[PDB]
Amino acid sequence: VNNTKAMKHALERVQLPWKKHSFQEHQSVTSETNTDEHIKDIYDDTERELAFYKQSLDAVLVARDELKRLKVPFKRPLDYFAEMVKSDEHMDKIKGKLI
Amino acid sequence: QFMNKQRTLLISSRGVNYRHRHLIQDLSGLLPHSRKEPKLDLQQLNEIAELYNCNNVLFFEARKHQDLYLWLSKPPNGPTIKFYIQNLHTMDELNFTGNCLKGSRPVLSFDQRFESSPHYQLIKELLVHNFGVPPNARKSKPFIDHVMSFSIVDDKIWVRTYEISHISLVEIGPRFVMTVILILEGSFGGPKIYENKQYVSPNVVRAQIKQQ
Repeated sequence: VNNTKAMKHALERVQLPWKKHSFQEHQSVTSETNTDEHIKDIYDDTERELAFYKQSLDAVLVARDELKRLKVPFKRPLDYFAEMVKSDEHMDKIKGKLI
Repeated sequence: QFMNKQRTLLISSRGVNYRHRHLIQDLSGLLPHSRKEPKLDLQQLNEIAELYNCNNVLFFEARKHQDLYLWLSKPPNGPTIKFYIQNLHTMDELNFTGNCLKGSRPVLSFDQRFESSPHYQLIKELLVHNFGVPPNARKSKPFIDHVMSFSIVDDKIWVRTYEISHISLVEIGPRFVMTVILILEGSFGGPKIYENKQYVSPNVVRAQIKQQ
């Protein structure tokens, strides 16, 4: 029932020391604003997805600027073919295309 | 090498839905550091994680063939988060036209709200270890393909998965909503150091709807 002292100790035991190392270790970006404005109605679909979208895309531009500075290849090449999470037949059928 | 090393035990109880099974499969593809094991008291998950040498557990608990809970822990000393998962939509589904590399390392986007209270700050760190992909794990792939986002709306954690286009975004799935139920000191044991007073079980909710 909100033992803040123990959750504080749990965080310190368990967190990795990210400041002593490079952004590539974690690739995580925390937003500055609460993503709580951008939503006038918690129960409107298109409103909250837009906020989610915004928070994520802001995190991606930040992440690309940092991985560029670190010389870590970023964008998936159009001609790099590795196993994807969905098949190409699945993608083509979802778009109603001829395979 | 790198400082961030993670191996996550990915395991479920008996009784998971078809929809539940799909999410497990989605996370297994999205997390090359996960190790999917045969199905599973809950203290016995510390031994199983030591068998497969995992320092995290993602345990999906299904009840009544419809309610899905996620238990996230650090075996064998803890802590443990218990979440109630709702609004589940797997990457299977019609309106998700994003695709990404199986095993590429995602960007993680966190709401500023995660820095707002001690229980959110502990969850944030734990989600990074589990839903981030460690550099440069066995079965991981190069290039940055997609983002997994976490946002706090009506004190629930809303999770989305987006493919990075070129730069715009297109949703992959899966998609779901977690609400924190409790936090245990230990790993499926020890005292509760957090309880959500706003959480109510879906079995009570289903009953109060019958009562009309």
